[PDB]
Amino acid sequence: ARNKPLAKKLRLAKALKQNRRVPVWVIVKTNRRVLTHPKRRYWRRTKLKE
Amino acid sequence: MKPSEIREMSIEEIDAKIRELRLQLAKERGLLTMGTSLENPMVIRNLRRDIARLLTIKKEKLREREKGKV
Amino acid sequence: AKPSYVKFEVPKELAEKALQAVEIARDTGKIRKGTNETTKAVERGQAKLVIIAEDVDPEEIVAHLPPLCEEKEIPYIYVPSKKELGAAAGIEVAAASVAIIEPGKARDLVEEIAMKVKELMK
Amino acid sequence: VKLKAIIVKDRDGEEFLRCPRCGMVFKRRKDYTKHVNKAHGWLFGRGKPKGKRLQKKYLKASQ
Amino acid sequence: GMYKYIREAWKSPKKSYVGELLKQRMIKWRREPVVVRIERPTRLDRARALGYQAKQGYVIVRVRVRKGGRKRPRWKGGRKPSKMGQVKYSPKKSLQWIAEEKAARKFPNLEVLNSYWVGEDGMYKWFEVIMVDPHHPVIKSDPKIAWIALKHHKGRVFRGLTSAGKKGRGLRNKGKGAEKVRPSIRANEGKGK
Amino acid sequence: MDPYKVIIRPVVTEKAISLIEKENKLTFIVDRRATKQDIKRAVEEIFNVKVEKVNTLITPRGEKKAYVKLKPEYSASEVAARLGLF
RNA sequence: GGGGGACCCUGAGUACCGUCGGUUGGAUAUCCGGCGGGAAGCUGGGAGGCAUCGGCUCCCAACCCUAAAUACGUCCCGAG
RNA sequence: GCGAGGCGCAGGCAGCCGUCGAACCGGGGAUUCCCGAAUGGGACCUCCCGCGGCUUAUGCCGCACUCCGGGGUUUAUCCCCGGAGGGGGAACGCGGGGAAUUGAAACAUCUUAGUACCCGCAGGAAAAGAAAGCAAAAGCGAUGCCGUGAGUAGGGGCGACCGAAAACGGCAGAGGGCAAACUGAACCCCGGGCCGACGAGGUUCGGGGGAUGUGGGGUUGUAGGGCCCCCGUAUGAGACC
Ligand SMILES: [Zn+2]
Repeated sequence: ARNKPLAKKLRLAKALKQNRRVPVWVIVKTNRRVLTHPKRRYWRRTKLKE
Repeated sequence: MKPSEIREMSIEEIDAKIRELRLQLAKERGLLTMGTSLENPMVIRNLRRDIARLLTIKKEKLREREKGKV
Repeated sequence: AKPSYVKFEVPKELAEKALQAVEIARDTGKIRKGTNETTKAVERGQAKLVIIAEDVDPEEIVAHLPPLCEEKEIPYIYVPSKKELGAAAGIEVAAASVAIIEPGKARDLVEEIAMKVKELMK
Repeated sequence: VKLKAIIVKDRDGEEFLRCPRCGMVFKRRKDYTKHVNKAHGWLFGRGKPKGKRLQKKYLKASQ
Repeated sequence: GMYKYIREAWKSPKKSYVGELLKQRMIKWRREPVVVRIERPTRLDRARALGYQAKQGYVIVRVRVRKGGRKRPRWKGGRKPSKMGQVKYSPKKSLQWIAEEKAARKFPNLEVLNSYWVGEDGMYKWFEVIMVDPHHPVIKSDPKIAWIALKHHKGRVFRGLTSAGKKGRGLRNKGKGAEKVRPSIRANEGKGK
Repeated sequence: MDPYKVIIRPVVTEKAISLIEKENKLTFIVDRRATKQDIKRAVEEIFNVKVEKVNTLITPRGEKKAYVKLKPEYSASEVAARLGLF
């Protein structure tokens, strides 16, 4: 964990950037149709694939 | 910019224009995260596509020159 | 060391004389170059002298020539190099065997070679 | 019967001429013409078919 | 010509000089690798009859295989008494076919044309295989062999399209007894052999 | 890497501005494939200044950030003003 | 392009036999493989469901290629 | 090509693009990071580390293994030139290896079954294909597929079960090339030149093959072909590029 390879670090970075909420303007544009995406994650409950 | 006006100039001018547009794109990308009152939010897209046009037309000119020389 | 189809030891001078006879016959008389043509000439009884190379691999190419020539009463002689045999025959590749049909200007040389072969081992 | 060559492609993509009557493939147009003549000239009266069975078949087909 | 003489000599090797020649040849060969390329064919008449020519694109490869049949590996699960056989088994492909496939494995860019038996002692059997390079312009220019350059003629030895493969598939018989042979073994439920 | 393709954008955070004012250091988000020599050459050629030191790191978001310390003969405040950072 | 010949050529560890294993409706009469033998070769050779002899009938292996009618649907059109 | 809007699923903010014809659509190009057959050499992390040429430098090219056709030398399989194979594909195809549950109301020959599965090899199809055949009053005349022959001949603790072909009626139809006899370099490939049109075709030079046979010829059964002899023919006809 202290010592990390660059490729694994980049994959973790991609997952971290993925984990965020749907934009409010996206919700407004879709008219309350798109409220969430299947990539939401909680670091202590749902773990990463790697 | 337009393909006709891009084709009107030579390779050196195209290269100088490409460098200037890359620097300007970097400056706009900095200002985008700095400020909030962005008058034109399409500057980045327009600059990127002008750079693409310049590179494409410069490569076309190089290919035409090689074909003529051969 | 010599292949099984070689029946006697040929001196170097005799081999050189055979090659010279082949060259003179090519120049002025008539020869057949190639194992197939040599075999056909021997079977038809038109060959005056048969020349066989000692470096033929496999031996099956020219293993019938000594018994066939002995049966048909035709003299034969061995030479070291098939490449030089072909060069004497005039082609640009090696020749496993050559036959002399018309000696031309090498009649006496062919007769001497035949006599020497008959005396040595026939 | 028409004996015009059929173009077929090679493993490397090179062109071959295929005889529509027997399927033989050639790379030389002279070779193709010579084969077509020497092999199927009997269809135009220049020769006879080879084989007793083929001769009987052709005779029965003609009459 | 000399082809008939070569054929006569190789009719029965023990009844000619070929016996001693082969006795020395097998001594030489037993120290050579299993698959090895040779400059010229040993049996020129057989090579010419099968299709060998003296031009660029033809190579000759000698392959040595072990005599006998095959021994099946021990079965790990339960088996019925009719399925326990291990020793008295023989391959459904001939040793000539197996040698051809070994030569094909050794040479990836070539194609098998034919092969012929060239000798055998009490342990080994030797075959000489003709390989053709289908990408050579000399091969492409010859209508006798140019057909091998087509795409659908790839891996013919592996698919059973050589003479040994046809013999193994049973394509040498016609009429009575060859019902389950054509058009293919698989097409006849794989029960024609 | 060829210069003018190295620098992606400047960094305009509070830490960035304090570094500009105090330690004569600019800070750029640059291409990940660029090395310290590439960053130094790019900055020198683009801004006509002399670079004293270059430090690099890779952010948790996958981007590469470079702190470029200029020589005392050159002021980073002028470059920031030219670039609009102020 | 047709007649005659008295000369030459027409594929070998192959066809085939015995035995063993597999396979098959193939049954003393399927096909494949191993082992031990193994020819004729144009004045020639093979087949005709036990083996041999005679007649008669059909054919020429042990080298190679060949489109169309067929099989499928990762795809498309159309339909129910 | 269409002809006034356009900026994906996706109804928002601000902007921008379009009459110099966009968006969209048919065709042709450019860019195309890293890993991956992955291929210069390595991977406990799709990231790292090199050697030769050119290049001022930026930067570009070459360098895996197993072979084929060639050249050179140091003869080390060492260097160079040209060319191949590798991996992927839903189902179908070709060639090999090959069970048991189950049925027989148990079970061993058998069945399940040449099945499931494994291994290898191709294509848009593959394989087969032109009689050392099928048939016997008569005869047919390559292969493949459909109907039927037929649950028949036949196999089988003759138990349970297994199981065709010929002929006949149809779809489609097409036949050719080697080895040898004979001749004997009259030959093929790569590169250059010249005529022709730039193509077909003709000719020439260098290199690599080739007398252990390239090319010409020949492919069949009461035989065919080679060679020899004899008569005739081409003045013509036809095919292909
Ligand atoms: Zn044809």
